[PDB]
Order: sequence, then structure tokens, then C-alpha cells
Amino acid sequence: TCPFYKKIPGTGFTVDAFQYGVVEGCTAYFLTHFHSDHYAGLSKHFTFPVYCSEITGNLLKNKLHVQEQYIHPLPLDTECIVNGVKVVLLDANHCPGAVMILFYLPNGTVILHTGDFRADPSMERSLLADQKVHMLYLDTTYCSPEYTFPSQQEVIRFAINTAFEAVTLNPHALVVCGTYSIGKEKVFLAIADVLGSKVGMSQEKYKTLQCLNIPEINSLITTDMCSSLVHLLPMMQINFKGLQSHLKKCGGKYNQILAFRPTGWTHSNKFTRIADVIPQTKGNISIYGIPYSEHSSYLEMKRFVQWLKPQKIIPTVNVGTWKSRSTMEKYFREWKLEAGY
Ligand code: NI
Repeated sequence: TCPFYKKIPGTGFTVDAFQYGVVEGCTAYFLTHFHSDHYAGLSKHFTFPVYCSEITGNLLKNKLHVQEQYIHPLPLDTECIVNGVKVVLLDANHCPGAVMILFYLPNGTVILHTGDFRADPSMERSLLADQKVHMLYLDTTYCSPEYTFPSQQEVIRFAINTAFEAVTLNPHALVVCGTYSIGKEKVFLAIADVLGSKVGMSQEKYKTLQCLNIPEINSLITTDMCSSLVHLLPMMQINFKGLQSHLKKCGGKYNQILAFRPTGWTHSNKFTRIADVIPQTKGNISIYGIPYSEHSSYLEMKRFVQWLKPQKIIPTVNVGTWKSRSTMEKYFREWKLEAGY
């Protein structure tokens, strides 16, 4: 059945709740972003109103074939009325089209649902600065102090410098980057920009990227693999067997692969700096795992919450075990006693 942390009290609304059939009492289904664990259940047969960003609405129409009459895209940073209730969509700093949702309840309660997000100090100057938020539905993916990672800018500098040095040493090296969802497009786009190439990819993945409103995208991507020296493959193929196989397909144009796997966190982060990352190598194939995150680190999450000072926190991630729930509640209390709210 639909869990309580997907329901907005005092409304008929749900958030990211498309896999439970008809939720009793729901008049509007919100979708924060186009990742499968959140859209699970949507299709061309859905006949209730879906509220989302413009970019998420492009993906619902083109990838899932949801009918246009049920897609309700909203502009960001704009007060809108939905079924009698004031709402605002804010940029979540996650994947393209991802939003947080502010609900202004008729009784005066204000609720923020973060969806999935990577907290940033820039959020402290959005429309959130303008009123008090009482309840926070929080993306707690990395809510434990072991989870440190570098800035996105530091990680992209590493990737660009590594790829440019390798290809300038060997002009017959191919660069491959893994993907299994939208998000993390800066990794492959930044590397292709430094090398003077388009990114080559499957027709399915090109279609997906063409829904994202990225400026000048026709200049950066292609389905012609032969004209490209940065290829995108499924994340599952980013291993020695998959890569050796791909190299065979390129017909002797290339004699070396340098591959990137943009993971979330990996426990090389508890010890190793970005400067010190090394690949796994077999023969003429090297694979780099780079810690490019689109979720908050522990410290980024803690700063956002201590700034916002909510009266009540409802976690939305890691909620399935009692030890995870109790650990998280302990951190929330620490933060509140340190900051004084
Ligand atoms: Ni997500």
C-alpha cells in the first residue's frame, strides 16, 4: 500500500506514488523527476492529472507515451494554484528536470518535499528564504558522516585533464562513459568538448537527451558512432569483457580504451582524495570509478537543514530498516541541539 511519507496531509496529493494503483483520495499525482524508482507505474494508460516540470513532461510524452491531456507542466520559481492549493517548484540540483515542491496548506502549514536533491548554499536565496517551513520530506540517501565527496567541479576537472592527457599521448585511444538513467551529463559532455568530438550513442539514449532542453545539444551529441571518439554505453557494459567486445566492433580504428563509471559513493572516499584516484587496468583497457554525486553529502544535508530549521523531518530514503531509521533520527536531534531550534 502507499506509504505515509508519499502523502501530503490536508491535501488530496501524492508525490512519486505511481506504483500502488488508484490511491484512494488522490486528486493530483506529482512527479519530482524522471528516475525509474520514482515514475514506476506510469504509461499511456494513465488517466489522472500528473504535475511536474517541463523537462519531466517532455520525457513522459516521448519515452513513456503518456497522453498530453494528463501532463500538467509547471514553470519553476512561480506561485501556481493546483486543486485549490498554492504550490511552487524549485530546482533540486539533481538530474535534468528534477524539482523540490513547496506546498502552502489552507491551514497555514508550509511543507517542503525535496524529491531527490543535492543541497547547495544557492538554495538559501531562492523563494525558500521568504517564509518559514514547518515540515521537511527529506532525501536522506547519504545521511551518515562517512559520506564525503568532492564538488562536482573538482570531479569534472579530474575527468577532463585525464582524458585530454590520454588522447594527446595516444590519438588512437577511445573514451567510453557509462550511463543507465538521465543525470551526470556534464561527465561525457565536458570530456567531448575538450577533445573536439561529439558524443556517440544509441538511438534510444539520443532520443532521451533530446528531451532535456540543453542549449546547443545538436552541436554536442550524435548517433554516428564512426564520427565520434567519446562513446556512451550502458553502465552494465563498463567492465573488461564488455569493453574488449566494444573495441572489436570499432574495426581497428582504436587500440586502447579509457572508460569512466560515475558511481555515487564508493569507500575509496573514506581514505582517498580525488587527486589520488587510479584506474583498474587489464591490457589496453583502463576503467576509472569517479565519485560524481547528484545527492547531498552528509555535510551539505546538515547545512541545509540547520539553515531551514524545520519543526518536523520525514525521511524518504533508507526508511526500510529500524537501525537506519533510528540512526537518522539521532542525527536530526544532534543538528537541532547544535543550532538551537
Ligand atoms: Ni533520483
